[PDB]
Amino acid sequence: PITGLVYDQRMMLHHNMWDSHHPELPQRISRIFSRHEELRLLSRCHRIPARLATEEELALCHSSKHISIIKSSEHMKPRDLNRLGDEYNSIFISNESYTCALLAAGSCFNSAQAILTGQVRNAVAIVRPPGHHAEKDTACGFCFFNTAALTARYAQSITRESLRVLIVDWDVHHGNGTQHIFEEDDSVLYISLHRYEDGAFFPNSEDANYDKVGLGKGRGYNVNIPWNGGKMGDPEYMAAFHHLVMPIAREFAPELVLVSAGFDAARGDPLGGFQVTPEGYAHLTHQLMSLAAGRVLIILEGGYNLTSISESMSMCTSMLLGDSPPSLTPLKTSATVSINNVLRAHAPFWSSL
Ligand SMILES: O=C(CCCCC[SeH])Nc1ccccc1
Ligand SMILES: [K+]
Ligand SMILES: [K+]
Ligand SMILES: [Zn+2]
Repeated sequence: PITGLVYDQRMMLHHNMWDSHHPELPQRISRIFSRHEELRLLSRCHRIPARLATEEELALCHSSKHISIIKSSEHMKPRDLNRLGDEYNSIFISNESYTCALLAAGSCFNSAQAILTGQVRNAVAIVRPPGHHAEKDTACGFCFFNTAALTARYAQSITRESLRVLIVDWDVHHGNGTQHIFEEDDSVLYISLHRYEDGAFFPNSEDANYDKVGLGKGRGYNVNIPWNGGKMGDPEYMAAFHHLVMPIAREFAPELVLVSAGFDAARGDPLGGFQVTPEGYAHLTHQLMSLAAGRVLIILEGGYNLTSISESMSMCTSMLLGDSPPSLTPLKTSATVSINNVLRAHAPFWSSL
């Protein structure tokens, strides 16, 4: 068994020139990488090369219009970069942004290809900027192209149209773009746990509520697990995996598992307010590894506490490498309510619930 790892310093070039302390920092990926070195996890992995996604690969999920406007920013003046960035919800743009978003998608394509052709069994991708908020026609929430959605489609392009792909999004924010891209799709199962607060939490839409189960052929194939009422942690996430995520994934029988692995639900995160521990992310990784013959790709998304996200993603890689999971309580009342609301809403589609 070989675990793959992809990381390219060039993805650090994406930067906010008006606010050097914006939390989507270049140092997010370099701090994670260094800790993988310090923990001797990088030497245990097979290094997968990064590459630029092609426009034809970007068109798998994104419209020509959206690609060409993000593309045009590569040659923009700072005034135009500021104006363009302000046109979106929570976006900053620099001249290198487009390039880095291409590298983040291509790095994951290469990783999914390594998994699917048997070169590695599983893989971890330390990439930025994130993508789960990116729609087919819009950039949003620090995301430009939806790296996880593109990798699902890329994976099917190099295998077959009907490849079954499970995207688990344990980023603290709802992946609105991933849900929308696959909302009418029964070949890609989307499962998102996320702080909701009746829509008061970013991305601030009721599309994230438990009653959004998909559309058309895709009904049943979108599972939203929204949290209400303050800090959640390991017990809430483990119970959601026990009653929901893992029963549904087993009935779905994914052939490939992609993890939209934001770490902004970890303690110390200012954009999450949760307390999921590094040991908890290790158990979520371990449980997902029981699916799809272990074919798991962990794609970095959010996560803004440099220490918490380096510790957390290190724990996940260690689980992929096969290390014994570490030792790891009553749920808050609203978490019980959230879980049973998802349970009742998806009972029609998943008989094992
Ligand atoms: O939280 C965000 C964006 C964070 C997205 C997580 C990307 Se994974 N933006 C905001 C907008 C208005 C007021 C307060 C915050
Ligand atoms: K999520
Ligand atoms: K779906
Ligand atoms: Zn997030």
